[PDB]
Amino acid sequence: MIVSDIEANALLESVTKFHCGVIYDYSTAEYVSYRPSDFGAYLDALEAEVARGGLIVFHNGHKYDVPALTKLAKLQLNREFHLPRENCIDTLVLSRLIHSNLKDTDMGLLRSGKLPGALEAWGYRLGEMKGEYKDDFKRMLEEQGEEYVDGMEWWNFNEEMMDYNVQDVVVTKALLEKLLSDKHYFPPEIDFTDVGYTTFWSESLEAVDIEHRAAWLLAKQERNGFPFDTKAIEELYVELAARRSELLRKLTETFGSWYQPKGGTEMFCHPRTGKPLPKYPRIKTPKVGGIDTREYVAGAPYTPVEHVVFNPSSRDHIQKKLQEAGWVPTKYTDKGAPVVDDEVLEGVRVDDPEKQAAIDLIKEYLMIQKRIGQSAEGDKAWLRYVAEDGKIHGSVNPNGAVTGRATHAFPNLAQIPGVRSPYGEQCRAAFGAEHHLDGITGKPWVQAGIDASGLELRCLAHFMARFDNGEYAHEILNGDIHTKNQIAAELPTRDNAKTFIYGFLYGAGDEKIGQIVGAGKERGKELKKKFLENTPAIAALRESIQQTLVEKWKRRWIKGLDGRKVHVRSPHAALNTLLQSAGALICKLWIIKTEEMLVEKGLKHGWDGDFAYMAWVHDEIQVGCRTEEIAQVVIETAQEAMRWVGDHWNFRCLLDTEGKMGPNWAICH
Amino acid sequence: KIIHLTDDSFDTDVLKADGAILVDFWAEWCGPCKMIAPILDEIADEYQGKLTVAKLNIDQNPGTAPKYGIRGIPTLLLFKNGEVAATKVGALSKGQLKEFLDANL
DNA sequence: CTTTGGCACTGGC
DNA sequence: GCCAGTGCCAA
Ligand SMILES: Nc1ncnc2c1ncn2[C@H]1CC[C@@H](COP(=O)(O)OP(=O)(O)OP(=O)(O)O)O1
Ligand SMILES: [Mg+2]
Ligand SMILES: [Mg+2]
Ligand SMILES: [Mg+2]
Repeated sequence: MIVSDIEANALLESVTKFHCGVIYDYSTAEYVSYRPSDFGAYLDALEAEVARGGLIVFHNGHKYDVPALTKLAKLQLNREFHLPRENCIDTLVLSRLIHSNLKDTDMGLLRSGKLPGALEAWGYRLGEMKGEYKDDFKRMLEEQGEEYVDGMEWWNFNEEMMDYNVQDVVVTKALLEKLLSDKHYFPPEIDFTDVGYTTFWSESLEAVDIEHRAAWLLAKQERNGFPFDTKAIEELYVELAARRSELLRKLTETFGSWYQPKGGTEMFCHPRTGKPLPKYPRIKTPKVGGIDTREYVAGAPYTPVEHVVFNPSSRDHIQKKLQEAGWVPTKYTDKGAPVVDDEVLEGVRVDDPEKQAAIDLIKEYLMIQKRIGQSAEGDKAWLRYVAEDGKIHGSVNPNGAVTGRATHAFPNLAQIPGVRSPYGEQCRAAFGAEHHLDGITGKPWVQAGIDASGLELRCLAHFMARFDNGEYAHEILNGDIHTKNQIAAELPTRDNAKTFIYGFLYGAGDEKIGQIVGAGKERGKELKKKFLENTPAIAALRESIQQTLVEKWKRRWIKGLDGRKVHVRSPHAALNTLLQSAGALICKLWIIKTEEMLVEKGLKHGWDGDFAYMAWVHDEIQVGCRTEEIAQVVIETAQEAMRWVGDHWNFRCLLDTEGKMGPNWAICH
Repeated sequence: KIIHLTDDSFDTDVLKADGAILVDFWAEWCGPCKMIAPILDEIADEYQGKLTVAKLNIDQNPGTAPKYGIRGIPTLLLFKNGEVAATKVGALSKGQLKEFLDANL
């Protein structure tokens, strides 16, 4: 077993040079440095360890080092370098599994001071290394009179870089041992720094293997990227911008501008009394000035003001104008501010007909801005993230949520507007395999979308089996469960039924339920007891969960399907923890088993192959396929993998998937 | 004795009144504005004949002040033949106002 | 007491 | 530019 790390000239997307690398070998117990001209040697050392059936530990190597080495080996030495997945360990992946209850800076991509809770020390050091290095570099430059440019610290190799490389491995080794000392994931009788790869995976908790496989696969997905229709979005943007302008014109016509105090530095005191009137706007008493075409007069106080135009994106302005028209707020926040969300706006009533109608314009404006922000103007907008290859390469933290679910960002591809929401068709349609032309034939690729059916309700069935002998597990298979619930609850759409049942299942109050279905708290009661009485085992499961965890905590974690510890945050959110985690672990093993089966059939993963993962949205995968025949196999294979996962964990409820073939996300979901 | 302007009556009442008109742009929530107010009531009848005192609440009439670049209140604009002949910002004592007016009349 | 997440936009220092 | 307060987008 060896621990390693490299330093290169840029992020994976544009990296072109290997600066240096360091390797600590457990069998010799020594650190060996490899400078620019030692690149070939560095690679040989890694392949040698592979030849022994050994292991290579990297911190975030799955997403950076490994694929970067493959790329740099081709470019610099014209060598084929491909470390096998089974020989690699990733301390970042491991810490995200062990300390799943903590946040991290995603290797410095996130501002640490913004994250809640504490951060693991070793990992904190590692994620901050580049920023620390950058500081030492700038400092040393200013000390020698040179000016600092962008991020020149990465352009050329140097001994400061080499020292940081060495420090990475020392810290990474320490992190590793710390992680390997957790008896729950790694049995005490085995020295995991002294065994072959096959032993490492087979003797450790199943979760260790699953996370590393999920990370390897997801890193590949990121590299594949999601084909994006840039032109369609730029046109959607023009359309939205014009509608925004017209709405602004109409609104600034109905709700005129006004002045407010701004710039007051002095306190206003009553002339006669002299007592401070902190309520009155702050003023200014000009020092110089007299009766001299100057406008001010020394000692003659005035209130500095500013002119402000109505801004529809300002809940404050809105609240101000609506009350000025007779609106009396019914709900406020824990700051005094009156609630101004779509639900409240929808309920506002005023006399002036024009102002009343203006409320709809305001709701439309806020929505339009919501789309412009996500698609084009926001810092994380799609148009700002499209790459040269015409694809958006969203980032994915495979185990970023406490429940074992993954998190998505830059931009967050798991929050694209639904096809049934305003402008959702266009948004959704811009993400599609059809927008990728085959590297050989130039023909558009096809998309295969697969989604687990009634996932978390089936997880409920599973855990309720010991209480109801599988009745629910059986009845849930009688037609579509959500459509069946929609009818019983008399809801307008299947989506409404889904958000209803889950809200209910996870403790939504009577009022909250009412809101969800668009009614009152009394209607919320009806529904709550209606579905609760129709399946009393739900209460039994809840009681059992409670008795196990609470006594003050009797134990603050649930044992996941693969054996890991799943941190519980609240007794009231415990059932959600149990079911969301089960569902998350099922889907994770699922996407892994799916690709593994496609490859066993001979299919190749990549744009220069047969299929390519473009996105994973919790219990949904969207896969690009070179042909329709391949799309058909992906769909069929995804269903087999799911039944396999269900059998693998002796699940008490049958598991299913629904697949769709089409050119884009609008049609495949 | 004082002329209370509106956005719609401003043009004909001020810009065409051809004579001396002192306009006071104010707001109820302004301390200084509340200060020079009493002063204006007296200046009114005292200069009754050689000047006209007009007031415009900027909250009720939001369209006029911006055209004059108001930056603070109370703002005192002395118009002459539809044009600004002199301006002063802040709560001036009666003495200073009388000076400003006599000096500009 | 729905839960797990990302992210935009106003407004204060 | 940092941060609290709100509120919407998804699963
Ligand atoms: N509103 C919600 N609140 C809490 N958890 C939710 C909510 N919506 C979805 N989830 C969880 C439970 C189901 C899981 C996947 O979402 P999805 O929309 O695919 O539901 P599902 O799998 O039950 O439905 P379907 O059979 O239509 O695909 O995410
Ligand atoms: Mg590194
Ligand atoms: Mg589903
Ligand atoms: Mg889904």
